[PDB]
Amino acid sequence: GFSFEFTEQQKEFQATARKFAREEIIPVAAEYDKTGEYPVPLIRRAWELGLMNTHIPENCGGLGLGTFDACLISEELAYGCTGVQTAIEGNSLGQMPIIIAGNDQQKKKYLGRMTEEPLMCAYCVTEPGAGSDVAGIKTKAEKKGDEYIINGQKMWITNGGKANWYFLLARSDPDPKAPANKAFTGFIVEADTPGIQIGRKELNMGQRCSDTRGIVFEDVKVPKENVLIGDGAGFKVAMGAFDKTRPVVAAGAVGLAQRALDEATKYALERKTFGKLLVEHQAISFMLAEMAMKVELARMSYQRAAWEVDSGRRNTYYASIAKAFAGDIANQLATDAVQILGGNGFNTEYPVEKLMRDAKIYQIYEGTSQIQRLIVAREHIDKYK
Amino acid sequence: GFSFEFTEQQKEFQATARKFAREEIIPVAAEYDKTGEYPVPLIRRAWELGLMNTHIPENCGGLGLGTFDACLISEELAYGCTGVQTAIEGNSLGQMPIIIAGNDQQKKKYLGRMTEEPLMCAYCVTEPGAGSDVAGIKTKAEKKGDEYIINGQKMWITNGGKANWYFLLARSDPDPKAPANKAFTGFIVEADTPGIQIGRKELNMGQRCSDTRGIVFEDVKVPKENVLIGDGAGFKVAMGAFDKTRPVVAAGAVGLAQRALDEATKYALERKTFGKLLVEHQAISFMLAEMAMKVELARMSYQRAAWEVDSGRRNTYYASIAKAFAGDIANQLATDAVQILGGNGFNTEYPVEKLMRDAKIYQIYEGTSQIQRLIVAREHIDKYK
Amino acid sequence: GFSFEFTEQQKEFQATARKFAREEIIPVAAEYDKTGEYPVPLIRRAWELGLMNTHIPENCGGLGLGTFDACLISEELAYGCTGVQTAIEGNSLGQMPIIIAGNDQQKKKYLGRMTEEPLMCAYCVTEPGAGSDVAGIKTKAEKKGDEYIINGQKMWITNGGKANWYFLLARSDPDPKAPANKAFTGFIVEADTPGIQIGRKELNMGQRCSDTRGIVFEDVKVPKENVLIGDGAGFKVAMGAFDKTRPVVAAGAVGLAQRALDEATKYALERKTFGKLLVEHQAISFMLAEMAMKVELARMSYQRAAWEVDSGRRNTYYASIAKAFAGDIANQLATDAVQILGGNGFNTEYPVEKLMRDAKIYQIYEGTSQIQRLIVAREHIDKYK
Amino acid sequence: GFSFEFTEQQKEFQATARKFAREEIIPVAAEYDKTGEYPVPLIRRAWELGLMNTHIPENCGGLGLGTFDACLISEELAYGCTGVQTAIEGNSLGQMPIIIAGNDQQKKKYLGRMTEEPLMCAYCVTEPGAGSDVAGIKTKAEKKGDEYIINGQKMWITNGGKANWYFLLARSDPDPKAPANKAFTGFIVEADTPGIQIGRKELNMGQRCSDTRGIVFEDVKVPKENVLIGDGAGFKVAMGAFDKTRPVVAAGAVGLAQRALDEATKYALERKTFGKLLVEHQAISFMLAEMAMKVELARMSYQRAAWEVDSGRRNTYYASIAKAFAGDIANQLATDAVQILGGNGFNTEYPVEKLMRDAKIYQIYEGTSQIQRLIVAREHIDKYK
Ligand SMILES: Cc1cc2nc3c(=O)[nH]c(=O)nc-3n(C[C@H](O)[C@H](O)[C@H](O)COP(=O)(O)OP(=O)(O)OC[C@H]3O[C@@H](n4cnc5c(N)ncnc54)[C@H](O)[C@@H]3O)c2cc1C
Ligand SMILES: Cc1cc2nc3c(=O)[nH]c(=O)nc-3n(C[C@H](O)[C@H](O)[C@H](O)COP(=O)(O)OP(=O)(O)OC[C@H]3O[C@@H](n4cnc5c(N)ncnc54)[C@H](O)[C@@H]3O)c2cc1C
Ligand SMILES: Cc1cc2nc3c(=O)[nH]c(=O)nc-3n(C[C@H](O)[C@H](O)[C@H](O)COP(=O)(O)OP(=O)(O)OC[C@H]3O[C@@H](n4cnc5c(N)ncnc54)[C@H](O)[C@@H]3O)c2cc1C
Ligand SMILES: Cc1cc2nc3c(=O)[nH]c(=O)nc-3n(C[C@H](O)[C@H](O)[C@H](O)COP(=O)(O)OP(=O)(O)OC[C@H]3O[C@@H](n4cnc5c(N)ncnc54)[C@H](O)[C@@H]3O)c2cc1C
Repeated sequence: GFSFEFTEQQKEFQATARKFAREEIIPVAAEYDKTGEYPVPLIRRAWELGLMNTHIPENCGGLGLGTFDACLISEELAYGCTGVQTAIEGNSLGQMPIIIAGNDQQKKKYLGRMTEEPLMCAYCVTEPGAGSDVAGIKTKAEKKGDEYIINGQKMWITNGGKANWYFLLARSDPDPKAPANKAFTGFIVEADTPGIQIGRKELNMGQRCSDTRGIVFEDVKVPKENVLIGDGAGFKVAMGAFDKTRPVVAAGAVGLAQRALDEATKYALERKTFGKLLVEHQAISFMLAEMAMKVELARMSYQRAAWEVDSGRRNTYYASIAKAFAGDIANQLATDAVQILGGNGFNTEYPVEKLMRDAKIYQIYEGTSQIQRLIVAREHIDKYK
Repeated sequence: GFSFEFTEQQKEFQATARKFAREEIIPVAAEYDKTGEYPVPLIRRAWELGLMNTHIPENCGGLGLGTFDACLISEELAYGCTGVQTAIEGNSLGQMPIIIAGNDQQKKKYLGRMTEEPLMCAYCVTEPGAGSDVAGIKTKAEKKGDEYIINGQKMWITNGGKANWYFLLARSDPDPKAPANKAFTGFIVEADTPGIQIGRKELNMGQRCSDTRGIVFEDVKVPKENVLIGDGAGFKVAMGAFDKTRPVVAAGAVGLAQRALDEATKYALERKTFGKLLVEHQAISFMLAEMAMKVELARMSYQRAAWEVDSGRRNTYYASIAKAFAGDIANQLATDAVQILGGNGFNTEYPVEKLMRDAKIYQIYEGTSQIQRLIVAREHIDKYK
Repeated sequence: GFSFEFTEQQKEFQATARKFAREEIIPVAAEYDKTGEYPVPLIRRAWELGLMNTHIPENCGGLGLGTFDACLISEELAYGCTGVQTAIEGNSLGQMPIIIAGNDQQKKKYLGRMTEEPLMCAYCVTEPGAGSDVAGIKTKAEKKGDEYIINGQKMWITNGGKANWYFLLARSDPDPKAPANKAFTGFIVEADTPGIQIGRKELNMGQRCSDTRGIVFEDVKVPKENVLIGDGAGFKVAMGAFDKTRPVVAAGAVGLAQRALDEATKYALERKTFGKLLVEHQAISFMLAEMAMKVELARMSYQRAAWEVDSGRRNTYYASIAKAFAGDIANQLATDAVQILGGNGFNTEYPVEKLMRDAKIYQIYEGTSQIQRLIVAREHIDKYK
Repeated sequence: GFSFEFTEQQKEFQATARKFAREEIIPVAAEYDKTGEYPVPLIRRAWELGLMNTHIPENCGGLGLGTFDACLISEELAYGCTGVQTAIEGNSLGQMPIIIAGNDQQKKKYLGRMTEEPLMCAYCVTEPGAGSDVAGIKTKAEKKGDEYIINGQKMWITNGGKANWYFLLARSDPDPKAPANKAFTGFIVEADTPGIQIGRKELNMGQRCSDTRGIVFEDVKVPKENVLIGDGAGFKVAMGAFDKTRPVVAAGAVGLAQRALDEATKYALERKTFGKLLVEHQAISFMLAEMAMKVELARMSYQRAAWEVDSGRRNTYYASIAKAFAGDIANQLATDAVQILGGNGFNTEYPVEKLMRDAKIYQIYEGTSQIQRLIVAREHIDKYK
């Protein structure tokens, strides 16, 4: 029957993640955000505690955890800080295509190294000319004997300057009229290959401690063995990685919203205006109640999506619902929390403004809200045929 | 661990409820709403199928089902029609205080009769002067020997003119300064007792097939044996019945929203404007996607509340969250569905306008949205102490 | 410079309209809505006071008032009742094409009769197959000598069963690929012409005292003199009547919202819950403040649109903005007012539920909200070319 | 009658302000925001063009413009940059109490200096312990012979480190039970007086080019001639300055929203996704239409408030409505504009993220949204007595 109770192992994972977050990430998150420095010690500590690369199977040396455990761990880490959590989950996002569409040789070679030492990997799909239209990318992969020549440029690549290897999606079919199901090929490109020109670090409004760079490929030689299932099969692999990665980003948004709610409540429990405690004004109490409702609903949505994908079904409908709702409620919670603190909320010495700046990408990256609504509408309509 | 899978018995209950609803209630719901007639045959059929009085324990002849099964059955029935579902759930709402705070004699006497024949019961708490302020009622219960003399009037009583017996909450303590925890007493009052004057049927905007009447009590003699746990214990019983009844009304709102979404989608799949199908306009598709998201979130919320109360914990926080969110999304879905059908939506020969009229009470009765937000804020604040 | 002060004549018109509304329409509006009877005495009284057919020029015997005065009068009448105001403004809506695109003979013949006696006219454009897509109508007008043969059916015609003559828009060009600018012709069709089959009165959710019927045309002979500017010029006339009619319906929505706000405030000033006046709870006060803000903004928007059209400019942008915003805020205000009254709000003996039922058409008829947003987006984009 | 047409002088002022903004402020606004430097050259240029200190009467050497002209100028400047506009309007905010409650000597002495050279003034009311509760300030002013000794600290003072003199509000009455109407006194305190300790520059989320500092007063001697109307009259002066200053900040929010809308539209007119221009997707077009509607409504609201105060009436109701609505729509427009640009919107090399960061204070300073709703509710309720 229905159940909303964690297992003992999941409880242990949640306790470890919460302890690590609230005892390591929080004391230094503000400094890392202010300086924009890459949190190498925090990433190493997360790797040591087994909070990173959770999806790697036990055969390759990983823990082989499901998406539910990854979601709860990512929620705790995002409660810690969203930039650090994004940097950590970039590894899982890059690894997912290799895990789901890789043979034994590729899996061992490109995941045992991740298990042995705290390395990083990226997910190079987005281009300057097409970010939402995945079929609109123009990076070309030309086959030359036993190698592929890749030319093009990618933009907004998380861990672009820190990754050990990249998952690259390029258009193998030169025919513009070729269908998207047979035109794109996935590759495993090492970061040290000649011809890769990593661009400057991009400065963003939020999550300033994470590394986001543009990458330019110029006559990069990729061996034939570093190809996925085959030519023209890249698009399906890229689209199938989303079904397992979207609940994680939804969980991160939920954790950010939970942090904002905690800060707002803790501030409202001590501030006094008009001779009464700030929580004794009905407007503030109703605001807090609505924030709590949104947080609980978003958490339930992402947990449902994670359980759905973990059970072997397709969770595109639930994953899109959870991602969209979490992205919206994260921004709403962040702005409400900034409103609650008043003038101190607008100041940079209080955590709420950082959360407000960080919450914006959850409506942009990993599929914008409009794309999520498109997917939800398509699935809903298909349910009526 | 977490699970979102029904049991086989729950699947059978859901199948029976859906079949009964969509094959009996729907063909006659419009006529019953238009004429305002009490749906006696539908209530009898629901009683025959075991879809009514589900909370009665097996000792008294009932099925002894949990609130989860009641919630799913009520969702299916509300998909059928909200007026019929409200009339059916009035029995459970009236019976809940007797089930949770009744001795063997009272339980047998006042529940075996419900099991044997399709009788009805009501829940008389609300007064013309105080509906939300439960502590503000002024019906007085004066003890005279081995009987209680009750004087006062109640307003907005579901099944007021059809109930076999009433659950009455009256203020036993005449001291105005007495605390609410020791001032109110619950009673089991039969409908045939002299001194009970049932008023005229009230005409409402929606759910016009349900019976809602005001009741006037004038020197009604109630035997001492028809009293609950004791004098001054009525308030806690009344407040504890809510923890088990609110998920049911939330499920009813969810079912109404699901009906509205189904009607809107089915209409949008055939209507053509500007040379394209009505679902091919991005505005309509986004509207449908948001409606589906709201429906799924509300369903998950009420299911979580039902599971929480079924596990022995206190679910006031989750029940209030589910009730508030379902009440809001029901009205939003109803008005969006009326918008989708255009001019035909405003007409009375299409089901959407009836749903829009019916959806309003879910933000009013069984605790208004403001009271739900008050409860949610109180629980959230208590979680931080 | 800028000014927000009425003229003395406009103040006199507003005073007369408010007095007539609040002393005649309100005492009988509930009865007319409940019985669905056509308010003939109220229409006659409005005609006697000069509150109807305001756009007729002084040459034809009318008052020759601008759209600003019509807007304020319609706002007062809609504060009285929306059904009566809709029945009254149907005359102006039907007459506007004749006023703006009629020669002296047609204007005299078909407006002097309106001036002399309280007659009615309708606006037959919408068809069962296309209501929003005006270019999608399929009523055909075939020229036969000095007459036009018209075949087709219209749906949702205000004053359909009471009009003395109709303004009919039909597709003269049989070529499906013909542009909309040269395919439709406008006609002045008398209601007594043989071949016109008025259908049954349609029953709607709100404004039940207004007459809305479907009309079937079967070989109706229209003389050549009853044609507007010429063949293929009907579409531009129909689209230009909107620029002068939309502010009036926006004003009606504003008046309905003002009525809802007045009822909610007057109820909240006497109701007491939890020992305090209902207006002393911050939630209720904030709700009332937001309602007042919305009412004021909508009033300013429609007044701006009326002034813009009265100054000789094109006000499509402002008219669409005002119509959309007023339509939204009317429904929001109505549902908030129903929420404020609590259980009494859901009852039919209080005016708020009638306002909630009536407010829905302002998001449907005279251009749905989606069409208004389309027009606003088109104008906004054109401003950037 | 009603009019929405500017005068020729107002058109000239608007043209000058728009030219200055879009040719001087925009090219350097990003650099000033990034470095946090005080825009001295821009302030000097605005002073030279007569765009600063507009409220000073012609007797003291000012232009003697009404609040309408100040509102339009501030809207243009805020379209330029919100930080520069805030720095400029700080002078008007500080000067307003002196203008409305100053004798000839004080007006000449403390406004002729502003006219002669580009000096700055501040408005010191807010304290660390009470920002919204103006009656809750605790800065004490003790009279000692012909001087006042002032002790206390102020927080969030615009132009705190750059002002030539301050308007200080202090509690003269030491009795805690004294009414607010007779307990506070206003002072004109020069910035060079010994005992004034200007704190460090505060770092905020947005408007980082404006100077906001905390000020500590320690035994500051203020001569008796630098007092306003008298002891206990400070509170009314402070509350009356709001009626003339709130429309200006509302206009600034409107200008920021207009800038966001312009950027979003200009980007959407060139970006192509899924083979179509980004403005050809109905979701984006509807978003733009709603943004334009909000901008127009907010502009009309603030213009109405400015005209109302310029006509000699009290505009507290309209000023609060305009301030609240403009503050809300500014944030909504900013976040929608960031959403439209997608990934580029989150980057710091595009203007939208700066607007999103800047828009937050319009819901915080000069009266938070909750205080505005309180004022609107109070005025609305008083209208019904
Ligand atoms: C901090 C950050 C980190 C990132 N990390 C990664 C990473 O690791 N890997 C990676 O591959 N990418 C990454 N990205 C890129 C991200 O995935 C894309 O930028 C995002 O999916 C949208 O890209 P875009 O701005 O080009 O969208 P655009 O298409 O340029 O946006 C246009 C706007 O219109 C909307 N829109 C577009 N098409 C439609 C339509 N058909 N209907 C309706 N609305 C529509 C969009 O929602 C958007 O608001 C990152 C981006 C950021 C900001
Ligand atoms: C169709 C129908 C069936 C019903 N059936 C039953 C039944 O079977 N049994 C039964 O006992 N009752 C029944 N009721 C009554 C219902 O439970 C109450 O009417 C409802 O709880 C609110 O009653 P009220 O209108 O008196 O609320 P009021 O208190 O009169 O409403 C005042 C308004 O202010 C708000 N408000 C009140 N107090 C506060 C506060 N402190 N803070 C903020 N906002 C506040 C409320 O939300 C409401 O909008 C029924 C009502 C209806 C319409
Ligand atoms: C009470 C009443 C009185 C009326 N009186 C009159 C009258 O006097 N004269 C008259 O001519 N008509 C009248 N009408 C009809 C009215 O003008 C039309 O019904 C209305 O414009 C919409 O008609 P529809 O339902 O066919 O719209 P539909 O097009 O059938 O509605 C489809 C739905 O999709 C939306 N939609 C449609 N096209 C698009 C698009 N391209 N993009 C996005 N969304 C879209 C619509 O907003 C709507 O929600 C009346 C209607 C009513 C209810
Ligand atoms: C950039 C900036 C510049 C500023 N410049 C100036 C300046 O030049 N001069 C000046 O005097 N001040 C200035 N201020 C201060 C500003 O005026 C105040 O900070 C603001 O009015 C609110 O202050 P607060 O944070 O103390 O509000 P708080 O009262 O501490 O905020 C508490 C929260 O609860 C809400 N709240 C409070 N009371 C109630 C109630 N009764 N009911 C409901 N909700 C309530 C508030 O809206 C807020 O969200 C500036 C502030 C900033 C950020």
